[PDB]
Amino acid sequence: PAQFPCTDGTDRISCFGSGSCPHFLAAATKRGKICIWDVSKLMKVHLKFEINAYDPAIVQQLILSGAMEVSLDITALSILQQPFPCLLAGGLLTYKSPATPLVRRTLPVLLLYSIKESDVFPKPGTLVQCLRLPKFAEEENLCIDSITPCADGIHLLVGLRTCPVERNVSGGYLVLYKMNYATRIVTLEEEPIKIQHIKDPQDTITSLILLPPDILDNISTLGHLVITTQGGYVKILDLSNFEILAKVEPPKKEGTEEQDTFVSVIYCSGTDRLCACTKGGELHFLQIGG
Amino acid sequence: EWLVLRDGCMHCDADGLHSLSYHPALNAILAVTSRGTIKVIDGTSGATLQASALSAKPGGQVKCQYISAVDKVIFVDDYAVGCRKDLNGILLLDTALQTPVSKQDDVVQLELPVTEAQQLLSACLEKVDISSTEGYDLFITQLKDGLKNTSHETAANHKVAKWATVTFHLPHHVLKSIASAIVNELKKINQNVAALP
Amino acid sequence: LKNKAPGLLRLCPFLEDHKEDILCGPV
Repeated sequence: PAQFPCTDGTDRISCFGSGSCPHFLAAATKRGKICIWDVSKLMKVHLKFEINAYDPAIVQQLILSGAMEVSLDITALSILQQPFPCLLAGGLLTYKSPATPLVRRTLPVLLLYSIKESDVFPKPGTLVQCLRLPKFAEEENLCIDSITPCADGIHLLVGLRTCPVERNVSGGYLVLYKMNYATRIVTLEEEPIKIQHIKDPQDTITSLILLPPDILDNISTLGHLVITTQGGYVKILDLSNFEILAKVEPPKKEGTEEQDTFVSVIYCSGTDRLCACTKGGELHFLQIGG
Repeated sequence: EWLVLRDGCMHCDADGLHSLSYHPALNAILAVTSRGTIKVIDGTSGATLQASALSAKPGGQVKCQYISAVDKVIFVDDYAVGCRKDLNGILLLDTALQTPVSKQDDVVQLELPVTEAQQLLSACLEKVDISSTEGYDLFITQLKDGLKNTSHETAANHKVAKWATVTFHLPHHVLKSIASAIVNELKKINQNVAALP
Repeated sequence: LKNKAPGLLRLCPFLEDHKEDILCGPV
């Protein structure tokens, strides 16, 4: 059966996903409660905790950014492992600050939580690392859309997007981070190893996939990344520099000239092709190599 | 400049598609429609395998993802998360996001394949006599209509036949009593048939 | 037999349907 993240069964799930250690499946609610299940084994309760937005590391990061009201909402979930695995949550903190009337400012950060229980190591459910995103994420009020570990296992990719509110519009940012394994806990580095800007609002990233390099075998390269835009332009880029290497225009809808924009893309090994879903429900197979 | 080849397209549904997921073991594309249904399409001939609704609440935003490291499929709605895997070459996606019931009298969805249903019907009509049990007539009629609807699609495509499952909407205690009676009746006769497992 | 990619003494008729794309046998 499908178990609810909480025993009440009334909270709605905000985000989910898997990272470099996908044996555990995470589910976070909008109120700040995360349940992790051991889906690799029999379906059981593996961890269950609630995120407090008033953590001392979060408080000092918000102090360094600028009663006191903080609302934290998770927008992406990932689990990073090389050394027990840890949960990486992409959170957004909204807080009232004086204008230099109070203004609600949003800041995206990354929170690291312990997963494996004790058999001064940190207890599960507590913060491990509070990574602060650079200034352009806070200036444009961006939110963490997607978190994906790279195929090498040493680098991580974060794709952002413009957070809607309940100028030059940007399509998001691609932040490539370097994994840190100096200590016994999986952590991240404060300095991003790559920053890529999407100056085109039309090129907002909606879905991404990674291509193994051995398909091309029929600074080391980090494979290829296939992304779908809002307008349906499939972009295949090298992960080393995020340069547009291959461009696929969206197809036209039948019976008209409307853009049948691609929304999501996957890789089909049997057809050996990029299978992408259109706006009208069609499926298109793109072949690589010739 | 990299070269990308286009060799056509296919039509899956007229309701639109939002998210995609591919299962590498069965070569099956799990297309997610905008109405919540999951359309399972074969990746070897262009013929669609099955359609599913996950037995979830109507209007929910179904999001499907695949993991090849653990070989598991995750379905996330606004309420709960379900995990599925391969079983005898098909995915049992009818009750993927079934909410666990709290009482014995709650109606539960029971999805079964074709060979198992045929063995159950053969045992119930030839070797098992459970006419005295509660809900026996309803289960026999449901099995009969499911098999007579499946057998028309059986002779056309084998993969679509195997992916097609019969969904019984029956109470939990009635089904439990029926299955216990089947187990007891097959155990007292010492007959090793395929309907017992 | 080579499995065909999806579109985007006499042998048995199923093998005759894919006789051109054969890759082993008959044995």
